[PDB]
Amino acid sequence: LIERVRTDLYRIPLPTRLTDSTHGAMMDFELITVRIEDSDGATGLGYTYTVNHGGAAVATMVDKDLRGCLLGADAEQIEKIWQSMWWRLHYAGRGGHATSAISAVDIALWDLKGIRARTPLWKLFGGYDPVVPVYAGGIDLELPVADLKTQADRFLAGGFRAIKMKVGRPDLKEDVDRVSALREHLGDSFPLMVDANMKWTVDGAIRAARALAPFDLHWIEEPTIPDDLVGNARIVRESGHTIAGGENLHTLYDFHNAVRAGSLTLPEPDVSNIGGYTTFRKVAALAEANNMLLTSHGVHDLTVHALASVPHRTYMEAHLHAYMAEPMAVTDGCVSAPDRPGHGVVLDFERLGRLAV
Amino acid sequence: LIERVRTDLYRIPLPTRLTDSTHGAMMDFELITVRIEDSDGATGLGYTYTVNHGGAAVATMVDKDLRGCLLGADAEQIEKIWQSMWWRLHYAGRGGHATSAISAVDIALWDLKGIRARTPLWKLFGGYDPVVPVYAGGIDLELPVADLKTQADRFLAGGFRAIKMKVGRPDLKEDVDRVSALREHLGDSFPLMVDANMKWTVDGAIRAARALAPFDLHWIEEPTIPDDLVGNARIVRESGHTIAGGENLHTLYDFHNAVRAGSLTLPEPDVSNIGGYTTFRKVAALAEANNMLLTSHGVHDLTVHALASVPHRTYMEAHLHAYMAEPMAVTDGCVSAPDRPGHGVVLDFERLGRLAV
Amino acid sequence: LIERVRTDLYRIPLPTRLTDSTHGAMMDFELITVRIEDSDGATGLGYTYTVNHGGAAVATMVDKDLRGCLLGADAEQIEKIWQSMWWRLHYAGRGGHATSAISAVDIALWDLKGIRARTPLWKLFGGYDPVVPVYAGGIDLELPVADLKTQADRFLAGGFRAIKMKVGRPDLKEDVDRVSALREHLGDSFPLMVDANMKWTVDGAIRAARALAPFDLHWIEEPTIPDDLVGNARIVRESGHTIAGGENLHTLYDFHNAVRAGSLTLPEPDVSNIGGYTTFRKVAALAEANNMLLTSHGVHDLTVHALASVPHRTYMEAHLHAYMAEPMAVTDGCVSAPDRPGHGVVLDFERLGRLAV
Amino acid sequence: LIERVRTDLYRIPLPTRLTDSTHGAMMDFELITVRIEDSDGATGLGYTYTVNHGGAAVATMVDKDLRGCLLGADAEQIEKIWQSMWWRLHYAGRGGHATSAISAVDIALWDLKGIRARTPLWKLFGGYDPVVPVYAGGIDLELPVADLKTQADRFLAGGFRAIKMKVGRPDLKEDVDRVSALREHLGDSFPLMVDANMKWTVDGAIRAARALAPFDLHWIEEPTIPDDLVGNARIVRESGHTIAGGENLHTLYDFHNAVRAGSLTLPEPDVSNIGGYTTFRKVAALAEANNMLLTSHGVHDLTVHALASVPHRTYMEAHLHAYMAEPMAVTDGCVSAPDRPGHGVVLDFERLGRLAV
Amino acid sequence: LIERVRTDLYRIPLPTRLTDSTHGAMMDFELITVRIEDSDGATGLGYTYTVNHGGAAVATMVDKDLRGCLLGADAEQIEKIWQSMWWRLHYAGRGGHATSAISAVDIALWDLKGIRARTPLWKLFGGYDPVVPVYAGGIDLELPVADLKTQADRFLAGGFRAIKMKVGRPDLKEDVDRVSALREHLGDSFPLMVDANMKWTVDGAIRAARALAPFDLHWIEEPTIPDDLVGNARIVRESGHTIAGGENLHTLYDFHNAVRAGSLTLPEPDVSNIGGYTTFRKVAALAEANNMLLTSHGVHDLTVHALASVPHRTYMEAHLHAYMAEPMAVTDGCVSAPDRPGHGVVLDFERLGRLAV
Ligand SMILES: [Mg+2]
Ligand SMILES: [Mg+2]
Ligand SMILES: [Mg+2]
Ligand SMILES: [Mg+2]
Ligand SMILES: [Mg+2]
Repeated sequence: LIERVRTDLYRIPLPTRLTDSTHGAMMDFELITVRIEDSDGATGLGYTYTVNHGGAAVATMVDKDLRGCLLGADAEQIEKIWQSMWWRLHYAGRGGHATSAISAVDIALWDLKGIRARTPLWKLFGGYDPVVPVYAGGIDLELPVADLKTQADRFLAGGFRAIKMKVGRPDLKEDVDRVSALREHLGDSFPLMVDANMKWTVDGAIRAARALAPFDLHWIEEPTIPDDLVGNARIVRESGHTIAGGENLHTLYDFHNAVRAGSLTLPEPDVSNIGGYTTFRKVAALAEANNMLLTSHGVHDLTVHALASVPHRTYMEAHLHAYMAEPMAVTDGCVSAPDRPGHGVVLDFERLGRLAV
Repeated sequence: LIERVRTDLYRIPLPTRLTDSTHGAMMDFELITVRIEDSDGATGLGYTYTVNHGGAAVATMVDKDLRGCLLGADAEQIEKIWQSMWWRLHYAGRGGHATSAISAVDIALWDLKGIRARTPLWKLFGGYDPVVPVYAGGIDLELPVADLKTQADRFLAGGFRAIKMKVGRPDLKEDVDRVSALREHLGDSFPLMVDANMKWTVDGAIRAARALAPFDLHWIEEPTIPDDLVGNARIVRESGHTIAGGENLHTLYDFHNAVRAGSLTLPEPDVSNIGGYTTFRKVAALAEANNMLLTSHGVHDLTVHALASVPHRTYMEAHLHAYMAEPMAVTDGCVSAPDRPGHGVVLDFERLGRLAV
Repeated sequence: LIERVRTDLYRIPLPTRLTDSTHGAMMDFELITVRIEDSDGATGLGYTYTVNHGGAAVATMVDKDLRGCLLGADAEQIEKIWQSMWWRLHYAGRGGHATSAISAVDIALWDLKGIRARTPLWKLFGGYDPVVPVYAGGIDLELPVADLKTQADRFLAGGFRAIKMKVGRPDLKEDVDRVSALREHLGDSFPLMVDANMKWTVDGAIRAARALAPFDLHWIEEPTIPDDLVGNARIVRESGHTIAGGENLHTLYDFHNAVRAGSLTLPEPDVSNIGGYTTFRKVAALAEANNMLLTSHGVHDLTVHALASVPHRTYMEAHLHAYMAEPMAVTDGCVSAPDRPGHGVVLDFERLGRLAV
Repeated sequence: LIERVRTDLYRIPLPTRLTDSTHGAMMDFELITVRIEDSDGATGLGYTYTVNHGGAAVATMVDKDLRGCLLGADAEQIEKIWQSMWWRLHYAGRGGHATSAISAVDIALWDLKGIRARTPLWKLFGGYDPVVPVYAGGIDLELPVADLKTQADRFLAGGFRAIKMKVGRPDLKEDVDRVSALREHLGDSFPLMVDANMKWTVDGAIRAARALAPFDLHWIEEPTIPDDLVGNARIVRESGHTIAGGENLHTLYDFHNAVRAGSLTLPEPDVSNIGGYTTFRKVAALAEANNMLLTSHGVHDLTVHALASVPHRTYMEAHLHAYMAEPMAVTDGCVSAPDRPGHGVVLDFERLGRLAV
Repeated sequence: LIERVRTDLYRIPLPTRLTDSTHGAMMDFELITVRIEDSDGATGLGYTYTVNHGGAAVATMVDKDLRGCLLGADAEQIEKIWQSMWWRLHYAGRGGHATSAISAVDIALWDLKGIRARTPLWKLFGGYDPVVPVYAGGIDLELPVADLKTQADRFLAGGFRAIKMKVGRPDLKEDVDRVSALREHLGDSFPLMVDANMKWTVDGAIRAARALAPFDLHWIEEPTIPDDLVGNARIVRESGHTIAGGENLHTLYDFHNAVRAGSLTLPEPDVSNIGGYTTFRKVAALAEANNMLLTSHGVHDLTVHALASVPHRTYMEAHLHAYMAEPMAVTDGCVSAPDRPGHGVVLDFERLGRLAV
């Protein structure tokens, strides 16, 4: 039984003005943490985030809407609780910010079950390989070419052996020069992927694909908006590239629609908005049945457990490490999921209070 | 230019007995009102609502996330404001409660543009016919048959010449009897429609359609969950009934998916969650293009102007009046869009004040 | 209420040299103007046109077939009037010249509603951005290469930063050279588009696309006849170009067919033949739903308000000004929708009087 | 680490000569048990079965082929071990008896992880509801009508509130009489399903569907052979019944093909041949994404844990209970998954030695 | 009538160096031989094999599960025996190793029918051309480039005029160089084919095809896993190569699925796992109907009769001879089906005796 539910909202400012083709200027993201305590004193940690806005909304959803489905409920019945939450925020929801709220709670619940069973999540899930390959995702669209190469250098220095840069400049010519620059800087066999962050039109995306073909990019992420199934399927049929998407899909059905329609070739769910580990693994299954690999977006410290428990995973995005007790370190291109009970992530809530809103 | 944005949340208490198949019992809905004031001092009224939960979150999005797109902006550029609000709440959004927040703002912006043009919105939208036909939607699933008939007479007494009743009782035999009763009670020629509120499985919905076919129901609403395009299309090919849906669809794309796949035969958008008049009208256009009629869900006071401006509308659902000054009356099965500037809705903020949270 | 409807036909003389691939040489277009007056004395201006023939017939439909739906009718119910005119000319109609007649009336009705609301139409439609980007469409197929470049400079001189040229010369080798010349002349970064005016066969259009791909054309317009849904869709899958079309589509259904089949990638409706603003806006909604941009054909003076009210517009074609009072100027590649009540177009009926037939 | 792997084969004779439309005469099924012991003394139990033949083959596969992938391996990495097993028996396998062998081992591995974590599997998986609805499946095709009704009586007496009888007699007339008899014996609202065990041709199956329509059967199982995707999809489109299948599908891909093709409406995997709990949950996810319910075939004492951890489960088949320590009892139509660590199934291996082959 | 059925298992030791992308290193294959004797004393020889594992299980199915369908049965009714063996091993079978067991029996039954008719099988099947063209399939992935060329010359030295090499090295750059080398080495006009053994992902396979296109490979075999119909069909539309597959398909239905979906362009059945000659011929018929050529995998000694009896055969794979009496020789790129009664294969059971397990 759940006896306590603490929801907290923090505004974590960023070290650099990270920027892209649509989200604009990221100067601070909103962190929402959820701590669930059972009748035995154990406390599971869960959390999600937004960029610039929507944070207070998510936190309010957990604190005012979901709480009533948690207090007094058996915390070991996660699937049961998930459905009850899905239905509580269904009216006017069924997607949107409500899924982020749910994801945070869901993550907390699994953390709790992992602690109780005295075993890491990647094992609780079944367990494949705790060593997960990674890549660094820069939010460098406005970063000058030279600064691009520099950042590239630090990523390498930091153990990363695969990099993703932003694209979607007004003039495709500028993207072609920058991508060309890093392909020469990084070298022929270096895994380099791009993310247009929904910036292109269907025709534009395909046009950009022909132009970037020479550089053998590992993949193109979110060429256009995610909602257009027909357009994305067209971009898949015509761009001769791996098409990654999923960070903006928020339900199992969105992934199901995309996969069935073939509007993406590489599923990229975000455990913190897809519905937690619960829905993430379901999406993972969908991918496996469709003979596709599986990558991820955000909170890799939490995500490492999911990918360590699936056989078809590939380069995980591992761009808050300051507030963490023992954050994972990247070695020769990979990370290792810890073996502590649960997900093993511990946040310095004392130092965080400094940033509460 | 916009100089003021006032957001208020109200807990309107709902009588017992209001129940359906999946949401459970309607305790109380939460009204999120948005009043906008521009340089010249005119104010526009817009509002949305939720059943049971999510209200505080809706209000939070407007007051905290959207206000920044309103204050200081030219209120005459509704479309511009619409797109900027869609993008401000896009991360973790792109659907969900955020579209309800957006609708509220949109609706108030149109009201303001109408107030300024000194014309009712139905005329400002184009102008078809201000006399819109209606029906009464009962939230009566757990309502004893006898009472159901009593409710029927009360609706006829109120001027309604079309009635919808809930279905989806655990055992199909119960729905058949109740439906037979009202059919028997109203006479076969009286438009009777049923709402399942997503209660049935695909097979179950098809199985229920065979069972109800004898009664010649005008339509079956939300036979199963809305997310299932394939399943809902199967229900369309096999049930021999008009299939209504759309109250739970929250983007123009959802409607595009549903229509393109033929997963429904009659689009039922809700102006207060679909994106306000702005998006509602774009959905109406899709329905016209596809040779479909157009119905609606909720806040008929605001919606009347929408359907009074499109040629293919049909029975509007018109089940909060105590708080209004000049609520439309139901006469001979129709209502009439008032000709006052804007949508013509006036709320008693004094009496509502007593219910703020 | 409508009390007057004045229909006039004018033979505006067109200079030699204006030529394309299938229509031959532009001798003179025929302007059909419709001025409507209501009870209060306000007048609304609407108009359409044809190239070479059909003018007298267009005028005849309005003056003889439609006047009966106008005189005595409430001019504020545009949508109602629209549907009744569609049906009055439905037998042997349902498309064709009759939609041009209908557009003329529709356009004047909107102008009247704008005049009455004391607001420019772009704001009355919603309001996005009054600064609409443009391009110059040359009717220059038989124009010597040299002259073609001279025409180019004249367009830059006029403020245009995007240019369309005709293609479809009997021998593909001619189109390639000419296109290479202007590409060479304008610089690769300058938006250059080509219009074939339905000249090519399906195979030929695909064959021409391979040939022109080197020049990175912004788009290819009407590669073959518009009636061929299957063929046009094949051109879309195989040509690697943005495919523009719609000037010859005369109903919302035509646009629905084309979009649903993906027989074009960029809808190009003509407000004066598609059904006026009423239908134009419904087509815009289809384009938005399908994640497509929206361009246009003809009478940019009237069209500017349409595209200035939709979020996905793109370069508007803005090639009759001598007869206008305050014609928009082209500045830095854009034009600006005037803020005068209605569409703001004023014609010199004195000077036009000299050309009546 | 796995230190021991014991494979045993038993011929469990049946209490009655159970019979059906294709498998013929079942006088004894082959039980294959697998006991995996780790470096801590814990022992996980896993098992599968065949009917009449194939037993020695499966056992041989575990003992001679899979053992080498088990001895010395970390037993906590189940996903890792599954893939290695899938690949070890891939050549000439990739389906078939190899999946049964793998399922037995897989089940053992999860049992082991459940014991180690001191928690029942239905909870380890996430946990939905330990109370799972059930139905009794008779292998009564040759059973006289009177004996049919009698058996029906014992099932009721035994707590079952849903029954499945065999169909697929040479003359559809005999099936229609028997089904008619039990529908009258059991009553109108009694859940009665049929299983043709692949006996009908596509046309025959559809013909039989029309004939059995009057009796409102809960579902028709395996109308034709499972391999025919096109034919089954046709039976689904035309029989107006829930179509259950899956017991003969042996890989995630088979289920994926069926679901995508719509050749079945209710997935029915058998945890003991699909690949264990590992693949069973993946199939479960596929079903959830496709808005389908989920049922099962065989070994319900093991299966109860899977269905207790999914939200979309329905009537579980719960037709060896003699050799079990504390077999579950059916109460008012449902069973309850035990809370002992692992799956909680304990076999009397001493008494079983009596039946070893 | 059948009076004897002798099943033997042999561990034939395989040299080091034999390696591919997914199976790893070929240690040793397991030969399962089946000798059948009828009333008149004639004996028919049939056999199958596995790589590394599954052998003992194959033998067990024949010896224990199938013998009951052979002894006492009329050996002249091959089709009858075929269907009864398919059904005896259907539970938990319907594919997998069981089809290999069935093939062994089937092959021996045909041999016996040929021995009795005193005619080679190729003539008994119809009779097309006994001179079947061939190619050499190297199991050479980890083989140094230099050695690869050396292997090439050895194949030319052996009479082969077509060569297949393995691909799927972790880094695509390695496959390109090696392929370039052999292309360079053999001359562009020499048929060179590559086998990936299911190593690539759908995107990867398409990416590899672009890379290898310069070399004009005769075909690409098993680009990804065979179970993925959708993915394999995508590889077909996008790779511009002949796509070979079928060695891992174990039923006529698998081939039907693949063909119907166009998930491969060239069917490659293996007579020893597809179901023997009986099923092999039915697969050939599907290939003829679909205007496809037909190739093969494994035991060319037995297969030669199949392809020598069909009109659309192409290069047969002809990489166990030491154990044969009169092994066909490779001359000028072809082999010739012997005209001895049956398949004409004779094994040295003395020398094989030394390898039984
Ligand atoms: Mg991204
Ligand atoms: Mg409803
Ligand atoms: Mg044109
Ligand atoms: Mg069954
Ligand atoms: Mg091969």
